[PDB]
Amino acid sequence: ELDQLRQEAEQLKNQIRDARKACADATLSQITNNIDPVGRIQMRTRRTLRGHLAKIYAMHWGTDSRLLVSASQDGKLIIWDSYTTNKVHAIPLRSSWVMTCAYAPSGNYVACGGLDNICSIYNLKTREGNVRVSRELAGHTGYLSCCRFLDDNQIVTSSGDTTCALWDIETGQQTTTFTGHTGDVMSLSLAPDTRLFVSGACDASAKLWDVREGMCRQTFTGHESDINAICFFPNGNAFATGSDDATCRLFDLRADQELMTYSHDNIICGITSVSFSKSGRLLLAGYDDFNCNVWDALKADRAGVLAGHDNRVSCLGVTDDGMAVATGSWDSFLKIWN
Amino acid sequence: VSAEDKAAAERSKMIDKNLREDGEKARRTLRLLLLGADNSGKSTIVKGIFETKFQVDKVNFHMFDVGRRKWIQCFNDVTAIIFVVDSSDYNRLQEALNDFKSIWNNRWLRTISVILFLNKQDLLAEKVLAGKSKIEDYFPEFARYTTPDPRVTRAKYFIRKEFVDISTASGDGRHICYPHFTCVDTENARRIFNDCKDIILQMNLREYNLV
Amino acid sequence: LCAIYITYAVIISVGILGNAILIKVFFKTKSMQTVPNIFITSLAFGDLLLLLTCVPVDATHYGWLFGRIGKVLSFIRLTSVGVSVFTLTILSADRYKAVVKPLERQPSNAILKTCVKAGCVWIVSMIFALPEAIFCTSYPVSKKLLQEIHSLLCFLVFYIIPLSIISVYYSLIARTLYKSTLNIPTEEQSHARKQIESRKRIARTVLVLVALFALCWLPNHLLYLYHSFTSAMHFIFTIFSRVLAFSNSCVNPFALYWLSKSFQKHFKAQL
Amino acid sequence: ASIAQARKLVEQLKMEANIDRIKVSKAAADLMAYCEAHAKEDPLLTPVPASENPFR
Repeated sequence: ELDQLRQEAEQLKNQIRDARKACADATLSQITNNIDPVGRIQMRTRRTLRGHLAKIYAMHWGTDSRLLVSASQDGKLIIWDSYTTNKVHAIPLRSSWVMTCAYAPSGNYVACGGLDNICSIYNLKTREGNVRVSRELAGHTGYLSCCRFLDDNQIVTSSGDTTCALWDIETGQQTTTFTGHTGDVMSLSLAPDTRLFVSGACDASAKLWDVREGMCRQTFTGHESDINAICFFPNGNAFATGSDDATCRLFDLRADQELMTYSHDNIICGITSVSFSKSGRLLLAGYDDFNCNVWDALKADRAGVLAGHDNRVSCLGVTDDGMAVATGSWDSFLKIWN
Repeated sequence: VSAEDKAAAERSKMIDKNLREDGEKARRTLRLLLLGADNSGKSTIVKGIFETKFQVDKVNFHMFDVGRRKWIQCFNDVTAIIFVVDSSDYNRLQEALNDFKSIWNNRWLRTISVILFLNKQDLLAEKVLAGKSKIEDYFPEFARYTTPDPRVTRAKYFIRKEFVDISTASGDGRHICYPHFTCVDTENARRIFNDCKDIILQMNLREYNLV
Repeated sequence: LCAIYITYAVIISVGILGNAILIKVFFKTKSMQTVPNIFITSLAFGDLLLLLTCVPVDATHYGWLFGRIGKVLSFIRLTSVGVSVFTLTILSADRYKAVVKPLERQPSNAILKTCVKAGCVWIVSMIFALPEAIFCTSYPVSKKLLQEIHSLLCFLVFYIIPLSIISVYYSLIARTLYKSTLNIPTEEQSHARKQIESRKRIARTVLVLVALFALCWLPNHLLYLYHSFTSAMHFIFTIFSRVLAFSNSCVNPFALYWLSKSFQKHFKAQL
Repeated sequence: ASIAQARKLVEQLKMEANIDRIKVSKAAADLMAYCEAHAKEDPLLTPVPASENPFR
């Protein structure tokens, strides 16, 4: 019966909330009150990568930390060499409405997707010296929002149909589908050990998924609007959510509860991108207000602003060695900060 | 530098010249967001994405139909938005009004002009002449409305007045709405071309400090 | 008597203040920094130079206080006149392209092109200032036909071609705006009538600007030609001709202030 | 219809409930331990001299 099911569901929700509260001993700030503040941090635009026509939605660094791929709404996928600004590749796109891009850890393929509902994989290394579509992945009902390569033959994609899927490039089939989100899924981030991933949707909630099994391990709430960005902590036991209510929050899988809030009275626009540093002590976040703010992830006090974009900062990433920060924006410009 | 550095530089320069050729070829096109509603004749207005290409007066237009609160951010730099409503029926006309309100007051589309096509005017004329369905049942302010067959003009001008009254409640001249009456008609491409030319002229006036 | 000099002082001070505020607004505010504003600030620089060079001449008149090489003043005056007039022509061409051919765009990342055009204009004006390097009159008495041909060349180059180009392009702009004012939804005001008034006002301002250029620059060249062809109570006429000559560059930024409301806000903010 | 989805969500929340949960105090403690462990490996936090910086 539906009524008794709802009653037991709400009572178990109450008991899980009570257990979550009981597991809370002290706040993050109380323990991290004696830590020495990182202080003001200044970042200068070392390189400005020019060549994109329309606004830029996504970028991704390679494992080599030298090469990176950026996607623009002009239907061009350009692979840069941030050391020398030289454009290594420039891949035309079948659909000019790309919303995400990825760089394989091996560096052999790149992926992109968007309003076409399809994740396209391009082979970067060919004997003829030209890049062509290695495989077209179809099956998602809604627009693609994110996609990350688990390996050379696996990729997890998040779409606007409130679902996440695990694919197989060799066969082009959905190995596992992750269901349970209520609204459009906006971002995801693979764990450092490539065993779990977290997804932030528009239902103001984030869920933890396991690729091997394929069910929602944990559910996290606390945001009051659409979650636009999400990323894992370097240690892999925490993640940060950047949502549209102009706040960022930290969640710990072990504690299964919200940890810290990164918000300010002056900022009223939502978060577009979220990423940590090499050590995790520094949390960078993009903003709708044309600027990128730098947060100290332990104290929740701002420590810098990456101003320099005359339009919306739609994406940002930190190299694997943590030696650079690239922030694409709606002005069709990428900027390397160091 | 070294020989391989020169090879990388020449590869980059060929890529850059191809990119500039592509930009010169593809930034002369005007992107249009066909964003009407179902049963409104939106698809057959010009003789998960449905892009259509048409050319008028040696100018390339690119219309995009999607088949909403999140992917609408992608159409931030479109030249204009084409909105198509079904003026024949009145039960869903308030829904069209609400959709136009939400589109006009959208934060991402606060600088994008909207071309409004009041489609299916022949059915509107047939319905208003029949008399079985009265607009006052759905819009009681129509009974007290007087125009500035006469009743056909009264009804169509009343609907257009409602839409433009919604349009002018906000914006402060940053973007305006162009209302058109559409049947079957084969002149909609010229209307879109003229409206986009006016929009671009206004943009040039604003960017050249002339207004 | 001394009343005419009061108008001189107020006009030149107003022009200097206007161009100083214009360049201050342009450099402080990055919002109005793009291709169309490069030639506007070039005109502001040209007018600033022209007024700062027009101050010492009537300061000295009221032989010559400066040195003989202090030649450089006439050179800088002529090159400032050249850059002002030629930048007026270039702005006229850019406005014609923007208004009459809006679909055919080009400004976006062409800062190099407009900077090259402005630099070429300035260099060509500087070269045109060279033929005056002979010799504070410009030429001695013996140069009868030479001063005649130089007067005709300066008059034509600085007043016939630029006035013709400016008048043609700006008349086309005004006609295009008056014709395009009929392509607007018309009814249901607060979004359509405002555009009608704006386009009509721009056309009228443009025509007034052309007429003011012609009227303000005519007397100086007329007096130069009359003096070359062949002072009892003509000094008042010479002074009035000079004031009318440099009043055009003074009024050049006032047209931008009159037209653009955003420029009005920036002007008031930096005032 | 909706009964199957309700059963699925109830089972999901039930397996979410019986998970080992760690006290937030030691959670913050090991977060600090990790961030201090990699403190000098973060050039963004602690800038390195430009001699070896590939972004002159």
